[PDB]
Amino acid sequence: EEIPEEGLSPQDILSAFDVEKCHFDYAIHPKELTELLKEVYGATAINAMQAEVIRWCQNLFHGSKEGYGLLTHGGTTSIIEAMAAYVIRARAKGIDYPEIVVPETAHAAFKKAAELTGAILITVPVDKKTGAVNPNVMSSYITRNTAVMVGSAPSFMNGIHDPISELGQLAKKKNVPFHVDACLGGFLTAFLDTSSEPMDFRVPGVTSISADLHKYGCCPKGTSVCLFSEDSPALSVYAALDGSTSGARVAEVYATLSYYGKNKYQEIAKSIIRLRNAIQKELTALVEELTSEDIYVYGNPQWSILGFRSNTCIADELEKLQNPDGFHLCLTHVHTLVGSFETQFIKDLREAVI
Amino acid sequence: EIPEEGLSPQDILSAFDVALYAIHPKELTELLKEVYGATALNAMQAEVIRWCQNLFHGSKEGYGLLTHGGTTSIIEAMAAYVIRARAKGIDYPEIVVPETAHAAFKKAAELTGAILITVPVDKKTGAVNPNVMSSYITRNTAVMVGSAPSFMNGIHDPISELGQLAKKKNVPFHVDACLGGFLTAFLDTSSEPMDFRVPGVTSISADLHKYGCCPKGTSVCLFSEDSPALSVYAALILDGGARVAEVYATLSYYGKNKYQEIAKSIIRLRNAIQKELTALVEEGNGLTSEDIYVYGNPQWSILGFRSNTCNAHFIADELEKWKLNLLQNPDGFHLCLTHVHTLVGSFETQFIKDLREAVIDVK
Repeated sequence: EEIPEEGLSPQDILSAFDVEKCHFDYAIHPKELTELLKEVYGATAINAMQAEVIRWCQNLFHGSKEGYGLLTHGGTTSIIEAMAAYVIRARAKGIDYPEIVVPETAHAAFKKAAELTGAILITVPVDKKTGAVNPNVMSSYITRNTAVMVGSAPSFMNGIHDPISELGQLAKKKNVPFHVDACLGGFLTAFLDTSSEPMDFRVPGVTSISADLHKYGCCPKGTSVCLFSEDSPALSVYAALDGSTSGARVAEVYATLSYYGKNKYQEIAKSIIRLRNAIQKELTALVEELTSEDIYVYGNPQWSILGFRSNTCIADELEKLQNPDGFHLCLTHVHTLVGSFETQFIKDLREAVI
Repeated sequence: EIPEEGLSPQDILSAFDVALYAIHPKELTELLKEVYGATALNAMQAEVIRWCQNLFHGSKEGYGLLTHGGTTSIIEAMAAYVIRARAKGIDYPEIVVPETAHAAFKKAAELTGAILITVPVDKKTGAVNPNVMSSYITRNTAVMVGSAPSFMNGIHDPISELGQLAKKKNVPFHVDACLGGFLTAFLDTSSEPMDFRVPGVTSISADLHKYGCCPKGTSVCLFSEDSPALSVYAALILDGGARVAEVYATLSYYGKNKYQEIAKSIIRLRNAIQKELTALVEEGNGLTSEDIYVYGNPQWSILGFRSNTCNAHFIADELEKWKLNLLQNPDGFHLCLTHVHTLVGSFETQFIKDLREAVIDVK
């Protein structure tokens, strides 16, 4: 209830949380990584590695090194960075009350940046059949005030991405910035074959991309990256933010991306998807017997997330989501390591509806 | 450009190769090392907050934040106050600060869409006059701030009286203590309190690196129960385990006794420097306080230097023979005392004979 008036011994301290050499007398990472991180940490509590880490990420999303990116405090923050800088230009452009144009399915970290930046959040409905925003419907929402439009790739709350390449078409035609939020799916897609439908800088007029390192980059929770194009009208503002620095947190990421390697990130991604298909087949299985209507997966997801909904009545009863009530399962490396994930949770997902 | 397949640790570490400063006891660097690997990949946080609240004399029912070092903690509260300002109907919210405040505030208002209102500060006291700042408060005022102290000079603002100026005009009052926060927390300030004891104070912000001695980049932002800012958090953190851990472990390892001991030693050292410097403009032939003086009556860990015959900058540059902090606008530099300046033997006798050599050349 108070700070120890007198220091506590190291044994009694880490006893709150020894298997250790020095004598003070969810998936868990390979001990030789858990500790590789330990000794990089002890040596940072450097300029080269941040600039390198970003330029890795700028290649992960097929960007060019005339753009600009930086690290932030993880998730919402890479979204404040972009949103902030975008309404800074909008104002410096001359716009008094700029808007943020997003789909309802967008991350809750947009109302906040709007309210933070003193901006207007314009929320555009998505196709209620596919869960993806209709670019034509979004067109009915862009005026001069628009500082930036947003596409989720995918969207946190259903695992359904917007069509980035079509939204990118509408972008230039209305000549506004087009932030792609990929905080969730960024580091799962950037190791998958998105090519017939890219969601990065391979889409013309996708000035900005936000991505979170932690979940699929497998870095500790507390870092992210926000990348800007060179046509990104936001450089205007930086050329004149949020975010504070800490050298170790670069190091923990530089050491982590390197230790995993590139096609280690790939095999987790492909395994998360195989599992996603897997869960779905064991689900529509039951409907070879419970019915479509009792429970279902919303839409045709492509990645790590499976949103579940139900028109009859399941989630915090499932101990074994936003306004359309539901719950999504966010699949992850650990879900791939648990033997037979699909035919447990689904035959304990029925054990929830009953 | 990301390694095509995993590197060996041996050649990740190889890339890592693995002015004054202190070193933690090996026992502690090695403690944090172990604590890291256990938490990198709980309600200690509530504990840290609860502790920090008590270090600044607040109820457990105020609301506190662990943030990312200084400006992040400052803009966090600034945003919240400006947001409720708009939530009320002030399209143009005002942030009232003394001009000695941090440029963090200038970011914050230039980010939140607020107007920064710089209040003049007393010219050779360094502290704001409450009577002056008083007509600097309108309806459109989102929040006012008092620094404790201001980083530039080591001079703090009359928080207890700024508090009176807050209770009557009914406007949120933020105490910026990102610097002196975890030095004053361990000193006897009951005479001139600069925290939640002062009625009217709605938020304090403080950093943990420089006197809390935590690793680089954690911070506390504390709101009281009477803080209007809570309602913002009630509707919606506005900016966003291991970081919880390195703070929890560091604060625990030290404890008050070590923190208070260091704190007062830093203060005696500040007096030491001042009075060894006053005792050199001593007698003839000669040097004086026109050529270099310490500005105002600093109380804490910072000493701002000036000169009215030479140039304070060619003075600070030419004692290559110290980590000093050259200061813009009124021309000068300050020394910020930390625990490490207390470990060396009689810091003040040798810094000053370096400081005389520094002025002899410059004159």
